[PDB]
Amino acid sequence: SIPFAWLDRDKVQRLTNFLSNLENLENVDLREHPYVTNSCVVREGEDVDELKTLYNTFILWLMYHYVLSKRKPDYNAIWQDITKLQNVVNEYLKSKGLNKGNFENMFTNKEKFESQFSDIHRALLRLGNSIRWGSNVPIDTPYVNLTAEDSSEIENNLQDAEKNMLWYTVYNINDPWDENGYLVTSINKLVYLGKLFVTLNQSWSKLEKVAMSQIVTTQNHLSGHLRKNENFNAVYSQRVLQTPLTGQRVESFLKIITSDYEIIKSSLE
Amino acid sequence: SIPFAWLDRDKVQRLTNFLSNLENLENVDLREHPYVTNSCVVREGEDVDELKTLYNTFILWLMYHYVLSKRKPDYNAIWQDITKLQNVVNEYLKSKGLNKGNFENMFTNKEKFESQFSDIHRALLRLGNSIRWGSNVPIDTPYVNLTAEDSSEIENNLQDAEKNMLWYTVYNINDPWDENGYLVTSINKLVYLGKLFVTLNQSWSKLEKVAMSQIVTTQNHLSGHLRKNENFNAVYSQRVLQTPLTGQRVESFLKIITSDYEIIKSSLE
Amino acid sequence: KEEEKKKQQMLTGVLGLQPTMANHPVLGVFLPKYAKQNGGNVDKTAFRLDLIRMLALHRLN
Amino acid sequence: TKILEVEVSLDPAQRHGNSVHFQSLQHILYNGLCLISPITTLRRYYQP
Repeated sequence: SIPFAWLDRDKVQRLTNFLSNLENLENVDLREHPYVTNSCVVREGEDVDELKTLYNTFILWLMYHYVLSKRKPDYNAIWQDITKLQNVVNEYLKSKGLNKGNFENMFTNKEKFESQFSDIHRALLRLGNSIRWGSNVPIDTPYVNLTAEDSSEIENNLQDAEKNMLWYTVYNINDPWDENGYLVTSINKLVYLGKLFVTLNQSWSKLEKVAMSQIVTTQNHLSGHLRKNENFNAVYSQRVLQTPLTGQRVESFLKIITSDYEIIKSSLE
Repeated sequence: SIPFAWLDRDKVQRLTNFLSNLENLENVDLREHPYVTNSCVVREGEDVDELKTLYNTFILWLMYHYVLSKRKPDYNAIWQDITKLQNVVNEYLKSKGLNKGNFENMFTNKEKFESQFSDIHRALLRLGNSIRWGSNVPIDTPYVNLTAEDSSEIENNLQDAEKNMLWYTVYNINDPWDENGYLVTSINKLVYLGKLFVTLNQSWSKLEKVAMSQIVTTQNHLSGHLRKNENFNAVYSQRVLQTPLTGQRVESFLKIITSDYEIIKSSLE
Repeated sequence: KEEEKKKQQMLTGVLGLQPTMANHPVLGVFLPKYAKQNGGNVDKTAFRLDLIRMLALHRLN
Repeated sequence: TKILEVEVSLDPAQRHGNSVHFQSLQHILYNGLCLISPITTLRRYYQP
């Protein structure tokens, strides 16, 4: 029943509500919240803290990584819309308008190249400016739309994606008079969805790498402090808590420490 | 934050519910269903709500037109499919296909009125062609000629498009059953998609002209009530509520009346 | 209290207006709105011109 | 007062003959004014 070492019921309710509403609050990042780590602290001051806050943070970083890997939204729907706009429109208009069918999208081929996106967005800037105007003066708009009333809203949406990659929204387009007739989808929505997709994946890899590095650090500190005790259940707790972890293994390790919770609580002084 | 008049806490929720889930209910005509416009009343007879319901319905029509212009999807996709069928299949049959007509008549009958066609006689010419390919001579049911198993469903689909042009689906020309082959399926798809396109655009322009007529109607009443008093907050509310509005002005004007909400609320007596 | 200091600082930044003019209605209504701005990089001149045109709108005999 | 460039291609009957990339250049004085006599007092505030 999400067992925590030595805490108040208020602080246990804080941590349980935090992990239940992790997807809902903005700025999903454990380093941004001081009150969570300061509510993870144990009573009776630094003598208790120096051995038990290490294990308490060691529970909290693991459960953070666990609900992180559990509550991941599927990012393939938005890449499916990218391939829809891409494959349906941007290839077929090049074939119709005889632009020799340049295959930069077929150069990506995949959502494995989080790189090689920005050059394709610059080529899409050149395409959008070409189809809106025959001057082809290469210009420096951030978005091909030339619409500046919603560029600020799109940047707000991308910063909201950076803060909460667990819960995101996608910003559609207007129609009073369109610059690109149907191509505002491929030209503008393709740039926006591409930046959105690569930004969500970079934020995801960032948080997951930070969570794993902090878990390895808490393992090193916690085993360094429990190295001293030579009792039988003490070295049993050493063998439980010394096990090296990769992100794939953390779910089984949480299932380990749920069962071994009763004896390592006794093994702690 | 979602500005409304001297108005209660239940009707705010009902208005925001309707304006949020505007896309899912059928028959989106705010004129036609009176459950909302009669609901946005201040109450207490006539004296304590005439100018206030005037302002509140001004906000209601304005944000209805706002969420219309923000939420209408792109119809140029269905016109892109019209251009694909019309260009690729039928022209290649009429010229490369053989024994059909001549260059100037057919190719320009398809090519003419790319932008803004409401033409029924061109449609009738293609229906006469496909009817000549088919079984019978008269032009009774021409859209999916030689079969009436889908006629009620497709008329229902067009009526549902007239009701909710914001959420539209394209039914389909079925594959295994057909009077003739690829040609007659292309023609039936072409005529249905043309009727769908002109239906969506005419219903949209109808609703947009309705909303603009109602907003420009309520401005004159609001100005005639607010003209008399000579206070500075009074005349500033007069000028803010006498700014001229167009459909591409309404978004910025909603953002202006958001910040100016705190002064005109006190300016109302 | 900090908000009053912001209002007064913006009042001295606009023109160095005297409190006697701060009591004026056009000022009394707009100083709070000029408080929720000018913390940004916007300008000092824009506020002077805004006060000019608003004071002008106010005085239409 | 702002200067504005105008890039425009011609009418299509003149766009035809290897003139597709032509791009007329028109400078249009936005929000300025014509001037006909040398301004003396307000020389600080007026650019020719």
